[PDB]
Amino acid sequence: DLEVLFQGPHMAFEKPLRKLTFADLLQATNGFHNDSLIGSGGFGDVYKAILKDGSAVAIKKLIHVSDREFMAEMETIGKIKHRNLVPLLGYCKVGDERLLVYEFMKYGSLEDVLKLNWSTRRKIAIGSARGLAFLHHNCSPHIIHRDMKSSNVLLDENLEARVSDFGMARLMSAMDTHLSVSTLAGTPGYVPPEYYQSFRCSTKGDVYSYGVVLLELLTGKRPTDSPDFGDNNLVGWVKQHAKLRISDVFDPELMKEDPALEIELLQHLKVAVACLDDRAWRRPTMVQVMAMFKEIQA
Amino acid sequence: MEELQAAIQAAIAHC
Ligand SMILES: Nc1ncnc2c1ncn2[C@@H]1O[C@H](COP(=O)(O)OP(=O)(O)NP(=O)(O)O)[C@@H](O)[C@H]1O
Repeated sequence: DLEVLFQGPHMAFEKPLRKLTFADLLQATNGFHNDSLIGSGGFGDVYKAILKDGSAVAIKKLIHVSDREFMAEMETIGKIKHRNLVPLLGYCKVGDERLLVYEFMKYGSLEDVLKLNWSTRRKIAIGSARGLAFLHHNCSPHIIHRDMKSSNVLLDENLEARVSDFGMARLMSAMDTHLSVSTLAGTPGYVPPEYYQSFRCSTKGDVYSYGVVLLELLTGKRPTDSPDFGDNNLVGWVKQHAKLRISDVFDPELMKEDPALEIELLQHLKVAVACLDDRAWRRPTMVQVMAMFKEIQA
Repeated sequence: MEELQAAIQAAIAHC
């Protein structure tokens, strides 16, 4: 049957970003207090809070060097709504202060939460896939996220995926195949091969980073620095381990609930590897990844 | 690469 991929919120009727006063966020974080801290950060610290509306938010205090990550976020996630993208609700810009206020996502990031069975994990892979295809295939210019990872997948009340952290994000004209940057930005164990060779990002880069995050869901392990790995990231630990046995790489917890999903779990691993191809052009688009997951389920 | 993906399909077929 025929799917329509993107039928999320019409933007014209959507709540605009609320420009928030500093004093407001200062009071609600109880003084940007350490106990109100959720996120010790690359680009800022993240404070849990409740506004004067009663609405739960997560506030990102961005660190002022002597405002690119602010503007990266305003120009991309601040312009768009989708069920699988975190809702940026408002912002604050005073003097040299740049704050970003998000809807608070009840179960925090996926990494922290890794308390969820297989049906719940595939719901996370698919929903996280869908949100990355939004960025690639349904925005123009395309959005290249440039930092996909477990801690950048948040989880709501119903445990659906919500792609997060757009501080790295970049707009790329639909007419272009790549975009040229200045530095190598990434999170260790997530960085695609060709980014080490060139200062260029692409949507195909995001596809690589995506697959790693699929392994995390398959195997239940961190992407780097776990006891079994030895020398390599889990891209290496999955790639070599295979010939020995494939089904051993899977998270015990999934396998333990049922011997019947042994096969449903293998095919999802075929998708993840395809994303992890060393030649960008051979990788599925986030839209092909979605069809891959849907074929599997019939 | 080709090997790895082929290896995975071998496995799936078997099961
Ligand atoms: N809207 C939100 N709702 C709930 N939790 C959030 C929200 N935004 C951020 N977080 C939390 O903040 C953490 C991520 O902060 P952020 O800087 O945006 O990403 P990050 O990758 O973890 N940064 P870092 O790991 O230090 O390089 C996650 O573990 C979440 O617990």
